[PDB]
Amino acid sequence: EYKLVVVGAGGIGKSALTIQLIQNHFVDEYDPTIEDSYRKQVVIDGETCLLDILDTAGQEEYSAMRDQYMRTGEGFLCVFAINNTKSFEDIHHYREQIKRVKDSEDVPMVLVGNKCDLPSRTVDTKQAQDLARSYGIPFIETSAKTRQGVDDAFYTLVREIRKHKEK
Ligand SMILES: Nc1nc2c(ncn2[C@@H]2O[C@H](COP(=O)(O)OP(=O)(O)O)[C@@H](O)[C@H]2O)c(=O)[nH]1
Repeated sequence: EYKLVVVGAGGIGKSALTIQLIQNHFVDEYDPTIEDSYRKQVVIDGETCLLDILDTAGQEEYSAMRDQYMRTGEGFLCVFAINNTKSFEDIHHYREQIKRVKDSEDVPMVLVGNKCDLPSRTVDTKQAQDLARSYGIPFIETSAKTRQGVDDAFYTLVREIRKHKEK
């Protein structure tokens, strides 16, 4: 199973994106070794995927689990909101923490600019493309409200993980 982690500042749509992905892609699978014989699973681009959201503020200011999410995750959606400059400024620290915890210079990641439906844009596409280029990763704009780009962001992350697992 591919282990995907959605990371970013609070209030940017991480939960909204993940819920929309599950809604579109969950299936009920027959498994007679499980108690009730059926389990829900998310399948993305033919791969069974596990999904987790990493917040560090709010209730998660009190959590002991940040580094554990980073060690377990195999690929990361690094999310900001296009109407939240601070959330964009927060990206670098998240990426640096992931790289430090995983002790790897090759961590599958996709940069995601959410809320692209909103007219109040303070982070330009070019700013985000430049950041993604520096990191060597894809950038995609999404809206959980209108659904634009949501599947594409996760499908792209799955391909990034697949390439990493190949070699
Ligand atoms: N306009 C708009 N609002 C969104 C979008 N995604 C999330 N929201 C709203 O942003 C707020 C925070 O979303 P949430 O999923 O709780 O963010 P989280 O803290 O990152 O998990 C909620 O009121 C959502 O309805 C989006 O793409 N567009």
